[PDB]
Amino acid sequence: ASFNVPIIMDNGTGYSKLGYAGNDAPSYVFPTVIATRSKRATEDLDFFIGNDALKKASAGYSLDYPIRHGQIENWDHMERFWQQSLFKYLRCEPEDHYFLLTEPPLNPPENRENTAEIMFESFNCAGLYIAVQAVLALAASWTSSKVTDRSLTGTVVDSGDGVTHIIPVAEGYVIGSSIKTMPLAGR
Amino acid sequence: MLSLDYNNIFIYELLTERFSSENPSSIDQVVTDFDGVTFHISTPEEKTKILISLSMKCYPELVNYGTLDLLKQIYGAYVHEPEMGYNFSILIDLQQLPATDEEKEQLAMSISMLKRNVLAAPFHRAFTKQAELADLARKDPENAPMLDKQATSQELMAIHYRDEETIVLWPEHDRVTVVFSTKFREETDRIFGKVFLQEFVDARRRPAIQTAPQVLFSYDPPLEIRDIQGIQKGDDFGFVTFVLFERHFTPQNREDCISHIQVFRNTLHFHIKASKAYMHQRMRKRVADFQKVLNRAKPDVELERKTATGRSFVRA
Amino acid sequence: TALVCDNGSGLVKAGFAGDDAPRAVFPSIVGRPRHQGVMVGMGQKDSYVGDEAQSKRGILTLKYPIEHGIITNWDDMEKIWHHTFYNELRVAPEEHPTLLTEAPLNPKANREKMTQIMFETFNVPAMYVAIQAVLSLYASGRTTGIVLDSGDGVTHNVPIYEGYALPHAIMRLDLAGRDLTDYLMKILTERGYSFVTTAEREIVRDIKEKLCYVALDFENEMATAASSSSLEKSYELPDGQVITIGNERFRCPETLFQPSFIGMESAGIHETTYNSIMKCDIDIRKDLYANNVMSGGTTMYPGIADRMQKEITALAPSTMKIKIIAPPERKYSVWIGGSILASLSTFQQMWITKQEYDEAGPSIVHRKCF
Amino acid sequence: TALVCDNGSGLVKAGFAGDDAPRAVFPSIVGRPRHQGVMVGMGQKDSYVGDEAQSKRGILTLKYPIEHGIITNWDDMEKIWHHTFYNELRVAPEEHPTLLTEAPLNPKANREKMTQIMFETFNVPAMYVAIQAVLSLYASGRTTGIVLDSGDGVTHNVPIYEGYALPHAIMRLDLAGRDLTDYLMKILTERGYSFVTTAEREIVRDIKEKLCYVALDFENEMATAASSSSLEKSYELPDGQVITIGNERFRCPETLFQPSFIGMESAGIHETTYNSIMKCDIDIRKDLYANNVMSGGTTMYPGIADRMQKEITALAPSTMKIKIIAPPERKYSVWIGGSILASLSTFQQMWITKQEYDEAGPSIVHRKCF
Amino acid sequence: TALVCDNGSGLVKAGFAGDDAPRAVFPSIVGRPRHQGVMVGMGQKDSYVGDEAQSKRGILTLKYPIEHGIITNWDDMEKIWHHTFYNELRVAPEEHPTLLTEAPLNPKANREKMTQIMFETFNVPAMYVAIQAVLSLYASGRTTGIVLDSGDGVTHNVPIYEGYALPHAIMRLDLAGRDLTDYLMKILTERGYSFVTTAEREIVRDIKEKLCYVALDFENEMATAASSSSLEKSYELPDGQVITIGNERFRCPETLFQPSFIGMESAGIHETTYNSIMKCDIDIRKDLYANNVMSGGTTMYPGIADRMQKEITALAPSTMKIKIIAPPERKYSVWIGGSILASLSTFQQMWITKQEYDEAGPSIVHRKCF
Ligand SMILES: Nc1ncnc2c1ncn2[C@@H]1O[C@H](COP(=O)(O)OP(=O)(O)O)[C@@H](O)[C@H]1O
Ligand SMILES: Nc1ncnc2c1ncn2[C@@H]1O[C@H](COP(=O)(O)OP(=O)(O)O)[C@@H](O)[C@H]1O
Ligand SMILES: Nc1ncnc2c1ncn2[C@@H]1O[C@H](COP(=O)(O)OP(=O)(O)O)[C@@H](O)[C@H]1O
Ligand SMILES: Nc1ncnc2c1ncn2[C@@H]1O[C@H](COP(=O)(O)OP(=O)(O)O)[C@@H](O)[C@H]1O
Ligand SMILES: [Mg+2]
Ligand SMILES: [Mg+2]
Ligand SMILES: [Mg+2]
Ligand SMILES: [Mg+2]
Repeated sequence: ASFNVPIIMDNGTGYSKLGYAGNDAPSYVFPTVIATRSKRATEDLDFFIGNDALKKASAGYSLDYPIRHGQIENWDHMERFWQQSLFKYLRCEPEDHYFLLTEPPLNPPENRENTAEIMFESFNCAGLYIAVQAVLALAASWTSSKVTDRSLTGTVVDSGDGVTHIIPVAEGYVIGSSIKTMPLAGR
Repeated sequence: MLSLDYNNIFIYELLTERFSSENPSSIDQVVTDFDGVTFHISTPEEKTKILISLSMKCYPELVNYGTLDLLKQIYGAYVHEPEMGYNFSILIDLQQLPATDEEKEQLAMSISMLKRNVLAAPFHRAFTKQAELADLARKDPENAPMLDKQATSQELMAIHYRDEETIVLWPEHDRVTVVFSTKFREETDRIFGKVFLQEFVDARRRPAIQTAPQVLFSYDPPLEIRDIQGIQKGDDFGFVTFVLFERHFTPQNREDCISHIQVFRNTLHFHIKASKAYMHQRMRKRVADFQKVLNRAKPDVELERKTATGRSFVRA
Repeated sequence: TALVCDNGSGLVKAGFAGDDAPRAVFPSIVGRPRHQGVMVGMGQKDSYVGDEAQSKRGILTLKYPIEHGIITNWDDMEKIWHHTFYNELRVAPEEHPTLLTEAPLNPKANREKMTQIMFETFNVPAMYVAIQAVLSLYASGRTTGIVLDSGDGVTHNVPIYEGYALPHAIMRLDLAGRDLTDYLMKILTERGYSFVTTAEREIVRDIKEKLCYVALDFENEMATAASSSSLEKSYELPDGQVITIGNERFRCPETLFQPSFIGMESAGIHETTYNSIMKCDIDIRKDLYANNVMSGGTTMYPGIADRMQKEITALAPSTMKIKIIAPPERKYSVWIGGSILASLSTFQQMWITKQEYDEAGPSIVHRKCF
Repeated sequence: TALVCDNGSGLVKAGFAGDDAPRAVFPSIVGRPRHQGVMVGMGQKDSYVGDEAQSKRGILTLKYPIEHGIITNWDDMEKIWHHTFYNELRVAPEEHPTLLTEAPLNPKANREKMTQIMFETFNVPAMYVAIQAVLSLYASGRTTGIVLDSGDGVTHNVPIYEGYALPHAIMRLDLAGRDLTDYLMKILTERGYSFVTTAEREIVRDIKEKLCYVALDFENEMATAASSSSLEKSYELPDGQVITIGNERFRCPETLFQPSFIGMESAGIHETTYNSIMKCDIDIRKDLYANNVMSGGTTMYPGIADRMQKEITALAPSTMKIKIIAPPERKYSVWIGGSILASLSTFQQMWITKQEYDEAGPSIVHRKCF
Repeated sequence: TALVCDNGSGLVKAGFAGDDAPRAVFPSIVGRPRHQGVMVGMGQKDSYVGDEAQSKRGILTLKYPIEHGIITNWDDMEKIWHHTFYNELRVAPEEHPTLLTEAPLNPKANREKMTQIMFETFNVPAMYVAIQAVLSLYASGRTTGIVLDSGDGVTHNVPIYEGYALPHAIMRLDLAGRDLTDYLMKILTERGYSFVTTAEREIVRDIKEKLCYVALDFENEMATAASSSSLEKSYELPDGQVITIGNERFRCPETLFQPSFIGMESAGIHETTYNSIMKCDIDIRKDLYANNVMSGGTTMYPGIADRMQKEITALAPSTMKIKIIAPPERKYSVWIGGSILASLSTFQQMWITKQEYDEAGPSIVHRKCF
């Protein structure tokens, strides 16, 4: 693998958290929203995302949330959201970096397939890990990174904007038969 | 976006926050940039004091072209000893800031602009030495051809600024020429990049943009760069040449010209990516046209009336 | 399915997308009692709506919440919309998308309060506001034409060529069937008969709807009525007394062709139609002349299509065929075309949705319904 | 002394050669009563002109005999010229030679009828018909410049260098203050205000010239208006009703820069000014960019010189100064220029004398005037 | 069989080598919608090209990618080439070698970019770029003559003797059919007809093609048209309105003989033709005078060959014959001559092949073509 820091993108229903591995916070935390227009064709260049999309409703752009109830459902908008994340905000070259992505435990095979082709063919990232999202939230619970502070067994209740799911993990293994989801969260 | 920002947006927003903030919290933030550049932003001794440090693989070449002198001129009293693993560093103390919101804003801008300031020194060396050659050629126009011929080799800067780009530039009495020895290693970006580099050179032949720098392109090197170490004529590089004439680096325009030429290959790389999103919308529009050719094979039948949730309806 | 609610100035016309005709059609009226309610119990109400107001009218002040195509009273318009959903269609509005309609060149706030009440009072899943003349063109089976739509409160002309509207050439005229009813009250007073109350205004609207017609040549008809009994005929009031009228039968509708009869300074409906065609680009005018589409109840007069064709033939150059399309169902063409539109599959993507309103507020209508 | 009469599409400006402002400024309007004259005596007339028609306008149908710089009603234009000479200047036109004006690219019949009426009915001893924007350059004190003239009916650009006009480079646009007034009537309807009588058009004309302005960046002023109360201003109707208005203050004038707002295919006034300079010879363009002269009432908006300077700096190459020249008296500069031209001691050979008209007829004007 | 295209500045002429006439002739135009589509399920397209843009022009802004024989818009030229291949001829461009065509004295970039687009975008197997005037001698059956070619965008003279061109004696004039349409729109304004839009320009082009002619002696024809209505004709607009036309019927085409009518300092077509012969070597002139070939649509005016023989006879020495060969098919003679050339057995080694292009780049065209 490359010696450059991995790039972390948690794309939630409400908020996307963007940053680099080993920092004391995300570099960006902004809404998972895109502002889009509704003789050369350039209306796919004219969009905005995040806090800069919220500023554009008075300028006649239609805002949309391409992730709803935890799942990506507009792949045009999620590709434009990722290109703008990579080239405006994270200001990075995908060919140099490995990426950590996330989605809910239920998420369709179709979503991870669609995610991989945008990451490897549109952006051409060096490599991709699509993480099980609340399994990462167990590791954030440690008092420090040292092995003696780890608690590899715990239930994790994750409740964001779009979905809440309860994940049992034991000795670091996810008991996938026992996942429960409630379709109700912060929105 | 149609155009890239020149500055690091994270450093600009973070410093615009911390220069206003009533109660600064600590930070420890490594931040990537284009061309393999990286920053570290941290509060290493007090929450009051931010250290910003730049790491850049070509910085030793840039020091040979007068970079430390320009960075001392730009950042002044804020210059600090380099951090371990970083090439340059600046310390800003949040109790030592300028007295106005507009001086604070242009300081937050100046520190976010640091990658293009470290990389600007070879361009300022070319622009200031072109002004010496211009004055000598204005003194004796028949001696000028020999001054230009020697300055083409004795005053040439090459920067191997990433492993698939060499920027080469030199002054002559009426111009600065800069050549991007340029490549795309990812195969779909090499294929789309051939279209981008071709239409870039053909654009400059149209009447609407004759005011721009002269551009030339090839894929052997321009004559005056053929023997620069690390240029190679068979190694899949194309060579985009810009001739900046005196009007492109006039005193009202030098810093915008420098900022805008350094980002050349980054705008081309970004637009080769963004063109795929355009092709994908072009494609799925005519997937929706081909739907209508299959829909004429569906025989016409009335569906039962349904509510918005899909539950059956019993009226009409 | 989706509801289609053509809430016009004089009649509410309502029903379901894909139905042949509206199954709810009633007066756009709220009535309130104007007399001493002396008997206790008796099934009395604080107010009455539609056909219930129209049948009780002898004891009610009647008022329309909508005038000149604009909602003037939102509390009574909610009362009417409640009557459409719960009494007249017998539906949960939270289960059905609703296609609403309005005239062009309305106040922006009319569209906003109309979307707000649909999402916040009636809790609708989705809604849209269509221009009434654009709906009337689907009911014609046409994708080019100029639509002259005249209802109770407003007349408008919208030219469309190959599905493109020309919004600079759209004309509005705040003269239609209510102005003709008020003028019929003013001229009935000259033959001996006074109609004064909001209830008597419904009697003279019913006289207008079956005695009145458009003359092909007004001055010849006016001279023929001034010199014979042959144009005169009669009507019976609720009270059983008889009204006889003559030139009042064609003087009332002639106000559409001569707005100066009601003191207006405007072109008539024929010349307003021609002025709209002449505001369009020169190549499209031939196909607009061949496709003059009539709509709304104020186009239902006998002889109005023959008159409209005669009048436009005098304004246009003689070198081309003027054709007026006046279907017998043109009483409902806005609703009919709304039921077409609400049943198309691309239109299922054009709705304002609940989630999308909740994220954007009532301004979403201005950036989605044109 | 000669007379100078600038026959504007919306205002007559008239007076005498060698005076520094017009003596007479009044509406280019004839009004006729549209209501029943029940009262005998009391100073009535069958028709009213200029300020009389403007004061009585509530009771009149007003009309302008000028559309887009062309006289469309000659009997009303005779009544305006008669009012100019006999009522407003108080002269016998048989005693004074008259300098008249018109737009470039007008019908030849306009100039023929205008010379015929002046000799054959007003008995004028000698007359001339100048191009309005050539006169505006005299008032500016210049031999070179491109003159943007925009009045009530027409906008035109004529470039002149060292006293020579380039007739092939002349641009004309039938869009000016009447089209901006009618578009303000259009977009006031979306705020809920209906203006429809030709007298109400004069109220909207006054709203336009007291409240409207040109936005330096339109899309930023739209965002500013959508997010602030600070943009909005109020106007008192003659009724004492107060209207309030916001983005419509700069959307109305932006039609000059975006003619597609009123459904025109034309380039904006910045583009037609640049297209006119780019039709000129390459050596003269430098001095035309430095001498963009603005004239007529549609150039009187706050911020129009600044938007014009910004937009033409965005078209032109960056190495030469774009100067927009916008005099504080520029609303009269065509008339000021006519007063200079009729006062110049070299001009008295250039008049058409009645002795020339008596042998050549009205076609004399095409070989005596540009 | 090879393909052959005259990518003319106003019409595309396309077809196969060895055929007698172009298979496809259509407007060299792309049209884009200016209005908004209000009607759902309509056949709305992002742009239209050729006869479909011309048919729909009332709702489109129309653009030509070629101006003065130079491709100014490469995207709209690529749309036109894609339309020639896939829609009009309906053949894949990889299958047939294509003979393209160009005016002399063009930008070298125009021919390189045309070459690069055919080999890399349309992937053609081989192509060539011939001079339009050389092809007009092949169609005429000549190997000696001077060709006056005049299409929509450019007029040019090429003298050839016994198969040798004299490239120092070649003349170009950036004045042809489009400049005569612009001028007819301008001089229609002085009779009171306003044509402004890109679609009204196509109506004025049709007026010019139907009614204009070249007057054998202009001052006798001007005196004739001033004396009586006998030179006047009528045209009916798509609106059914009639326009009548008089001296502007022949004063339009006179701009070919008098370029100063459109304000440009240059010799008329007779003097550029004579100057081209006088730049040639003295022994060949005697044969060039007998072999004046006329080609392209702007040479189709009634009387132009008689005017042209009269004017060349006044310039040339009277001791030798002037003959002008203006055949009835001359409207297509460039394409006809390209079909002859691409059909010759002795031409088949002269194509630029794809394998020969991609070892040399697009500059190959400057050494394989004249
Ligand atoms: N202090 C709080 N109390 C309650 N809810 C909060 C609070 N802070 C944020 N939220 C809510 O949390 C949700 C966002 O959580 P997040 O984890 O970022 O969601 P997601 O990953 O799914 O996008 C939003 O509904 C937001 O309004
Ligand atoms: N047969 C008719 N003859 C004349 N007027 C009619 C006729 N039928 C209906 N109208 C008039 O048309 C108006 C109602 O038409 P409608 O299209 O339903 O208006 P709206 O949509 O605005 O409510 C009323 O003024 C009514 O009296
Ligand atoms: N201050 C102003 N601001 C904006 N519009 C104005 C102003 N003053 C006059 N106008 C407009 O300009 C026109 C009058 O200007 P004028 O130059 O006299 O035109 P014209 O000569 O053609 O009659 C009218 O259309 C009027 O609406
Ligand atoms: N009969 C005609 N009479 C006069 N002008 C004509 C005639 N036919 C065509 N034209 C003019 O010639 C143009 C087309 O001629 P063409 O030789 O095909 O030009 P090009 O090769 O540049 O496309 C038309 O667009 C029009 O301007
Ligand atoms: Mg989440
Ligand atoms: Mg109605
Ligand atoms: Mg004027
Ligand atoms: Mg041709």
